[PDB]
Amino acid sequence: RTIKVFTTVDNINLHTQVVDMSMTYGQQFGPTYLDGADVTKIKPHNSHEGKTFYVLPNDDTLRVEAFEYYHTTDPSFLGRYMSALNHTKKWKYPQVNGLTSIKWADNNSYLATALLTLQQIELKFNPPALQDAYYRARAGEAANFCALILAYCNKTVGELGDVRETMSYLFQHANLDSCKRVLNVVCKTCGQQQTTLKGVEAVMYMGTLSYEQFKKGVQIPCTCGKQATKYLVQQESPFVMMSAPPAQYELKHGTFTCASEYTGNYQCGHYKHITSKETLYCIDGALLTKSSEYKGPITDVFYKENSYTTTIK
Ligand SMILES: Cc1ccc(N2CCN(C)CC2)cc1C(=O)NC1(c2cc(-c3cnn(C)c3)nc3ccccc23)CC1
Ligand SMILES: [Zn+2]
Repeated sequence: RTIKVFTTVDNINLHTQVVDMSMTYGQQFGPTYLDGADVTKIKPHNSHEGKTFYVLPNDDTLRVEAFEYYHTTDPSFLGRYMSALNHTKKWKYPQVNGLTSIKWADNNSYLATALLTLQQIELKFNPPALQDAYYRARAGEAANFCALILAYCNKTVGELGDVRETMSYLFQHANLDSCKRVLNVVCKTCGQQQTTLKGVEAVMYMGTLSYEQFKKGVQIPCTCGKQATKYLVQQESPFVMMSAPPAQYELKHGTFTCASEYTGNYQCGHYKHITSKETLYCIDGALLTKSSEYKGPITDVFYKENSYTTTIK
């Protein structure tokens, strides 16, 4: 009982291997990886026929090099990255409206939306190999950056993803120490409670798409049971990301940087990227659509920032 698959050690040369289905990939090839997953302790599936597997034997110098260059301690990182890279190298990366995008394939709508957003926000990555991949992605060659996004998010090629979760994971690898957010929460029976958030917690919010509604005050539930009002007191970050579950929202030109439109059910839909240039543009992978006004199911909105201070007494 066998299947025929392809193995690779360099992502350039493929070798047809006949694999025995009664043994795991590990006992036949050593550390084996497929589309961003570790298949070492897994027995071959019928679906694996014709697929390309990355083989990466265990070397202690590789593990140490991964900590220094990728900033990871997961011994499967390199193999998951290399195996995902085999697939992301097969994708097309068109320049849509001056930005590097990804032509739709293997449910990568979320990857394209994240990639297009990353080109419009001031960000510097701490892992040296991630920052190098980021520079190359901005210049057009984005296959390595995409494989690293899948690797840092623990995702596989073909598996749908959330743009907000992807951003959350990537921001943990960005230098956001100088980012600061001061919030005040007011409950009629609890009082006022000021909170100071730093790093990723200072640039992301879940509950509303409007940065103006956040500045004015938003209704959140309090630990007492009553409703409280949370509002933005101070903000010191180069950008802000306001997210909420997909809902019909009106995007007015020049009021935001870029946004993520999500159409369809939870974990079933498709992403489109809306960006505010001289007019509103909608980048749907390799497709582009102009428009003066916009209303659709938005789930993420990014705004520009330097320093904000509330005028609320
Ligand atoms: C595409 C995808 C892949 C993967 C994961 N997960 C997220 C949870 N991780 C732990 C595993 C991966 C989610 C989505 C996803 O659908 N995320 C979004 C989303 C959609 C709706 C939604 C849309 N229509 N309807 C009826 C509901 N509700 C939401 C509520 C809260 C938050 C997000 C919601 C569009 C942001
Ligand atoms: Zn309270």
